[PDB]
Amino acid sequence: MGRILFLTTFMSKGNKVVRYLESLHHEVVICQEKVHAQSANLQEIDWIVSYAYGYILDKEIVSRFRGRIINLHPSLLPWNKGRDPVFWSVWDETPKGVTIHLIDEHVDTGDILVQEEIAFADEDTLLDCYNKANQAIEELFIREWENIVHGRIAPYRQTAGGTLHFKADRDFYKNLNMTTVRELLALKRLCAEPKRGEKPIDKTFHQLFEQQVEMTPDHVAVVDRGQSLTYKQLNERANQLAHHLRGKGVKPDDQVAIMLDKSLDMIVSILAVMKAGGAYVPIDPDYPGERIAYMLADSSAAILLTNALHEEKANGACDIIDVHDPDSYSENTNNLPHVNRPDDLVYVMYTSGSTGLAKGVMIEHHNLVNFCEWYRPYFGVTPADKALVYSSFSFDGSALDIFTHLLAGAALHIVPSERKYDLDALNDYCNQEGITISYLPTGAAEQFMQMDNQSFRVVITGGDVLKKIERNGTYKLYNGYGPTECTIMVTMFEVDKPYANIPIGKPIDRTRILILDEALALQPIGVAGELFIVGEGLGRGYLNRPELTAEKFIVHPQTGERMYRTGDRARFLPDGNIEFLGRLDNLVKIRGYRIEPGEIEPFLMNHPLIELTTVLAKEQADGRKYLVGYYVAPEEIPHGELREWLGNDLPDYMIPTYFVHMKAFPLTANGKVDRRALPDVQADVAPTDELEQQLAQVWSHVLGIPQMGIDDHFLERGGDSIKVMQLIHQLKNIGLSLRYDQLFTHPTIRQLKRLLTEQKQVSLEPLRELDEQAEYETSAVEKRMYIIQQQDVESIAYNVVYTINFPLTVDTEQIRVALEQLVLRHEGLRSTYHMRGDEIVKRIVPRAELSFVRQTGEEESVQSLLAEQIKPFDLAKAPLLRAGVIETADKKVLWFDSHHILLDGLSKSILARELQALLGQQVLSPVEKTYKSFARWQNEWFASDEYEQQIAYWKTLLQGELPAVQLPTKKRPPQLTFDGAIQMYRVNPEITRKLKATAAKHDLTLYMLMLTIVSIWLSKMNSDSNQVILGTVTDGRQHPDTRELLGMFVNTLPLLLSIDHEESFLHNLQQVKAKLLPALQNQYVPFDKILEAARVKREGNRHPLFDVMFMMQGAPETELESNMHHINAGISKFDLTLEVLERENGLNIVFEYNTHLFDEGMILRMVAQFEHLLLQAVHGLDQQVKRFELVTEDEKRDLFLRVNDTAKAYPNKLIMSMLEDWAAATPDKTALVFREQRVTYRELNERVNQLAHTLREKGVQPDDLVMLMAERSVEMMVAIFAVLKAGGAYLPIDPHSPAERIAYIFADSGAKLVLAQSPFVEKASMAEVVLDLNSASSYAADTSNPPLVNQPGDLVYVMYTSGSTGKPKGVMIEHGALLNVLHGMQDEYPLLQDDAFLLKTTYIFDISVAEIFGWVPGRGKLVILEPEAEKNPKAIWQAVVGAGITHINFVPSMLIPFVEYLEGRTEANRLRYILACGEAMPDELVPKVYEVLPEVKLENIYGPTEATIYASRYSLAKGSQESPVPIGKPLPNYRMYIINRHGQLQPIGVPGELCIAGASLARGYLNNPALTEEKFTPHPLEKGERIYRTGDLARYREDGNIEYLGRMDHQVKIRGYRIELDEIRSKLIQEETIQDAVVVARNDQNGQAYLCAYLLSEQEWTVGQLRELLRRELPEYMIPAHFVLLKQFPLTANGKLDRKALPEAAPRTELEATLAHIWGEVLGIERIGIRDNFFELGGDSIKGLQIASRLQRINWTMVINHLFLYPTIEQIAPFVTSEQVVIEAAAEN
Repeated sequence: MGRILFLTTFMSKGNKVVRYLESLHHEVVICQEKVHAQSANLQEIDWIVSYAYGYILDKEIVSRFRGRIINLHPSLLPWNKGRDPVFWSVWDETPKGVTIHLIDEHVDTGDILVQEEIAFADEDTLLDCYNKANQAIEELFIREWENIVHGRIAPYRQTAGGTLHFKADRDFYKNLNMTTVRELLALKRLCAEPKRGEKPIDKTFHQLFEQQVEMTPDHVAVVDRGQSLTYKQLNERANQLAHHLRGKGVKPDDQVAIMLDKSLDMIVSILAVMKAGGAYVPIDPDYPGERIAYMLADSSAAILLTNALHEEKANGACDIIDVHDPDSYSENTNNLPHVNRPDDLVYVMYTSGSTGLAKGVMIEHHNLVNFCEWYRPYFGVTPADKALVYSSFSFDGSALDIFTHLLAGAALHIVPSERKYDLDALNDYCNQEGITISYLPTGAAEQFMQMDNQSFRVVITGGDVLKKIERNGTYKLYNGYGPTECTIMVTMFEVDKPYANIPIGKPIDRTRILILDEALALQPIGVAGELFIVGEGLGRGYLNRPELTAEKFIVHPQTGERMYRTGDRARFLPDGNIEFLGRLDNLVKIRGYRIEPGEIEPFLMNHPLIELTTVLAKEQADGRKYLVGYYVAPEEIPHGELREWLGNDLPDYMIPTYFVHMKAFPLTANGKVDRRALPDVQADVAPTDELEQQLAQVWSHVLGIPQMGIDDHFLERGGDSIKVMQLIHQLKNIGLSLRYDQLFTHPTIRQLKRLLTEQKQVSLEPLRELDEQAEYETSAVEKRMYIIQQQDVESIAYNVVYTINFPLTVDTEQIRVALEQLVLRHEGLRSTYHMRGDEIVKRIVPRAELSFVRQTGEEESVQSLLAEQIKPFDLAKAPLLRAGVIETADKKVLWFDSHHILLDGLSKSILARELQALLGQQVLSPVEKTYKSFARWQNEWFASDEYEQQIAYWKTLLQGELPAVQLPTKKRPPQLTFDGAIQMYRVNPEITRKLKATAAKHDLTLYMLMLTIVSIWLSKMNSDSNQVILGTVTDGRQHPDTRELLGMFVNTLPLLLSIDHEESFLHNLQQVKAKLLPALQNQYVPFDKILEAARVKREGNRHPLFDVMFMMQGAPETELESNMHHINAGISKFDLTLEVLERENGLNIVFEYNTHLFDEGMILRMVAQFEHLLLQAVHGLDQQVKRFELVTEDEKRDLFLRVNDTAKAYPNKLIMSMLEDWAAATPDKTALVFREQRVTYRELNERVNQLAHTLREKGVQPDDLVMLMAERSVEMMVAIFAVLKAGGAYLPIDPHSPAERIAYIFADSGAKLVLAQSPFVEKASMAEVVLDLNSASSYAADTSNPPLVNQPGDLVYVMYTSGSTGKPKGVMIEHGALLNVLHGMQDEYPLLQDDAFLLKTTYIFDISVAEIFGWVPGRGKLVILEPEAEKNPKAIWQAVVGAGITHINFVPSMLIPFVEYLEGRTEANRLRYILACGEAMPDELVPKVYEVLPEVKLENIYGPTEATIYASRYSLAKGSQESPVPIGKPLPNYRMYIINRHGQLQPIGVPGELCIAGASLARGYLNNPALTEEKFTPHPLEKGERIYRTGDLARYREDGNIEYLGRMDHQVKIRGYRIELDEIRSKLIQEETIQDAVVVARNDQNGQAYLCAYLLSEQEWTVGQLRELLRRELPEYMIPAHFVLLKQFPLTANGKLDRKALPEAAPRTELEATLAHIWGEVLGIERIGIRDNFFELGGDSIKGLQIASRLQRINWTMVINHLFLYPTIEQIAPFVTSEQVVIEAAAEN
């Protein structure tokens, strides 16, 4: 109780805590303005709560509210204080969290009441992190509010520390909100300034030159042809000339012009000017007279040093000092007094005079010094190295060549002018002199790479874009980048492998590169932007141009460092390198696409016959820009070959319309490719018919191509789905009618001529503007939307919300006026929907008030503020659109939300186009047509002939069995859920251009290609299904006069495609196209009509026809539409939606998945598999579809590490050896227990040897088959051990089996002797030397141990199969296979000496083998259970208590009785594990088993006979309950693979065929090579050994365990849903009159399978009651149709449920009759029962609301959700009479 003043940012901030306060009877006064000391906001206030408040309270307000002001700060105090806590916490890597504290006189330092921490994931963005922090702090304020008003929380002071930030501190980071934490940290690390350690150099260039000369005086400095000089002579000459220059008057920062050629005197004069104190200005004598005059006039140089040949080029403007005059050189060879400084100029160079006038770049000494100090240790320039002065001295190229080598002791070499251009002579000179390391420009290096050089060791290139690295030398290639204004180069990269775009490299020492947008803000890693250079590389600026210097060399307003603009578009790579993308002024619009020509260069140079490529943009008289490609080649390549080569990876608008063959590109003085000295030439089946000329003109007006040809494919000339429609529109301006599909079947002008010369079919019927009526009709789409909206009244699943971001200079009132004008313009924004009877009617309102909202939020507060505004709409009120403007701290978010019935895609485009037109002050013409006319026309068209022909296609296609796709989902909810999330996948522009080019070349679109990829992906996830089905969204614009109207026109189409894996990818593309063309031909059919024409019922937890949606959007029309972002409020309309968008020349694929079906890991793995499939199909066009795989290598390794890979070495000693050892060790220990016989180890060994010696004597070799048909007794074990010691394998035969099976086994195997008991000798018919087991004969007197002749590869026992097919075969198992399983079970389950083992199962199965040979290793005792106590549970339970058994192997069919006959009576002991193999263990028996015996462990085991008894184990914990009871990971030395029909690994969730491999695999089938080869097939996953195909269908889990589904030979396809018969078994225990049951899928005559639930009961139950009991929870496609009565299910030998031995109303009251009559009038059935299901008699969503309309016609409001819950008239009756209230009034006078 109290009155709380809630101060915050805006009105709706933190609605959770406000509602929590209002629920606790507390009044909340929301305010956002500044609170005055004496106002109405402070009078009568008990508490004050602040949540990101934008103001500061006064001192008196805090004084009058001590301990009453509670502040909420989403940060871990004292860290991150002020503004933007989460952002600076993620950036500065501080411990994050949330805090709820008090407010003192100081800000953000009060006593902390509550303080908690929070963790931020790496994949979460800053916005998601801020949302999570706000949610956590709101939950904390909700949870700890009753602890503050009650004084429970004890305030504590804060700690001294933390950080502090302000408001503008984030101005440098306004474009980093949509980035993740990992990307933000990477950007922080790769852009952090280095530590204060790089000390600057306080020395110039001449000082370092003198220091180097003093070290290596006699070393040769510069060489010129035949003459060379040393460092000493060069230094002396430079000193003399500098003395002579200083005698004239050379002062610091003064300019001295130099016009000399490449020789010694040039470098001499350069060094002299450097030592004298001035800066040398190089002027190339080869320059034209105009450029030389300009460089002489602009430069303030009064002294010129030139020869007598180039003297007249000076025109006598400066003091000429000839460098050949002896009087022009002094005599003092000593060095000049150093009077220079590092900030003084060293050289002044001019740029190119192309773009404007030449600019005098001023470079200081420290710039060059740093460049040389970086260039020397980086490449290791030794004094023995040689360089070349290749580039002219008027560029930085010569500087790097001269100074770089000159500052390390190298020897420069002057390249001859006769051998400069001729690269052959240059290579010869380099091989002669031994040049190691020098710089060459881009073109020169790319042309020199063809030369065979053997002396080069380091060749550096730069200036232009490097695209060729293939060379003929052993030297390293280095790419350099750097403008003239930033001292030669700034970044260097070492080329080591081919790249599609060669990066420029990392910056040098004391140099940094920034990627900034147009607003001087930082850009994330991977985003293009303008390049900025900072550091020591920057010079002084431009000569005599201070304005341009300040315009270029700028000062950042945020940081303050002096940066330089390079005007180049670059991008930051994640590895630290920088990728050059081109210039910012080269971006040209080529046929509606702003692209860069440079990107076309690496795709044209890939041709083997082309060396150099230059793509440029030229302008024609029409004003359009076209592309021209100049290529260097020895021979001219035709235009068609180049077009075909470029159309493989690039789209049509990226192919140059002209190609020019050149011998060599003209290079300038610096070596760059002259883009202005290129030659431009023009050129040299043409139509003839008037109609052909008209079609060519129309294609020219649409596609924007000046010349169109006849055989020119529309898709090969830049045509998408949009323009085609426009094309049709243009045709409808001439009178020709063309459909959407026909253009895809007639792509050439010849086929268009063939089509337009047959029939007319031109229905020139205008939309026919309707008159002013009171009520207008509605379309079927609007009818469907109204039906869906009235189903869930407060639903926002069909609310379309768009957001735009405008700058702070845009007025909100203007936006409001534009939106009001748009509402008053279109009638759709002024329409209401009503229900007059059973019809949905539309009413027009002439005026509607727009609900415009204006709020003041923040950048990080947008998602929650928009979600708070997403509220359901009322279709009976106008308008149906809400608009709001949220003013953040740097931009304004304009959001608008409408209903899907009024706004779709093209309507959104039109709205964006009109909004941009209104915001630009433009007059729009009134609309001509309305939605009402289209509705009338479409309602009247439903009775025409075209509608019948279009609906006949859907009636014929959707009449048979439809393929039911199955996605790897979790447990589907019982109802239709809509909660979902969205992931994003990015296809880079390269693969996008590749896909588009492939589609255009093979006569396809990108839409059809993506559709085929999605279909192949769904097929692969559906175990390579032949047919798939999925929904798509088209245009729906049926009438031509509807391309400029507002309203929902889109229609959904259920495409049913066929995928043939045996064919190639191109064949599947063609099949998908041929299946999509007729579907798009009949696209104008309502989805409700398609559902009704399917003749298929619909009532479940799945969609009607499809669960996968596929949508695609190309390029937007206007720029405002590109700025519109669609906001999703966590609503998934289907199970999985794939929305492709063509954005930023790349593809954005939105995966809209459901949360109850997919989490985050599964959807990420699915996106990865889709990416892998796309990458496989983009390169494997001719490859087969079955060769493609989904599961990537990472997921395979993860599954192999989590499931398989269990190599554990086990001893190879046979069981016979261990038995002999433990018998000779402990002879007096009990080994066998049989009623009163307690045979030890010694007596057993002797009795076994007495028979083994006789078997060896009567001829028994290894690998022989000895039959044994003895029952459970000591003699059986003795005979088994004797046969094992003899060498042969024992074959168990059931004595109670008929003679036919025994004779068949004897005929199939071929044994040599049969061992049997005394009553079982006659049954063997006395075959071939039979021996009695009970007789005293056939027992030798020798009791010694026979030699261990057997090997681990011999057969241990033979196990015939159960004979499910009819012909059983014996399985051959080796000793190693059994021994490995035994050792694995002993390691997982220790059977020590005090422990025991029971022999329960019959010896005619592999399960009994583990009991027989399990007590061997562990010195245990086996209790041979009597055969009479096999089915008696009491005797087994008593023997377990008596003998004290620890390990027991049970059957999932005998465990139920074994537990029911106990019910927890007496207590047992020593019992540990309970092994259960054979069938699937249920889940409703584990808790009962643990309640009966809470001192045992449950182990679900699985393994066929051919896999050596068991193969997989799973320990069911006592505290864990698993719904699907899995089989667990494989045992040690086991490998279980879930493969598919094509030999491909299945992912998580997708069911596949299980196979087992390992060293414990059986040999094969006895005397059956065909079946062995069929069941044991070699798999490519295991290069050696072999893998057994179990023939079962199972699936994995999230952890790695396998869930046994069922046998592959038994498919479950009931009607159209694939649900196993395991969920029906859950209602068995819930019932009382039925004991045990079973459900078996049966077949009839027509093939339609029908269920038949066999159950056991005391009496026969009514079929109607049995169906009513199952109808409560299970639907109709799961209830069996037949029910029979059985006393007890027949069991087999093992004790399992034999699946092959089984025998083959009226209404009362008034409301009931009313609902029955209503259903009879709507559904169309005469007699309506009181318990009949709504969906049972053809009840669709359409008729579901027809019932509600009929009810409302009788004044009854019924919700469709209530009908979905109560479909029975017996569950709808108690909800109708509750809407009648009799109210009367008084009347008396």
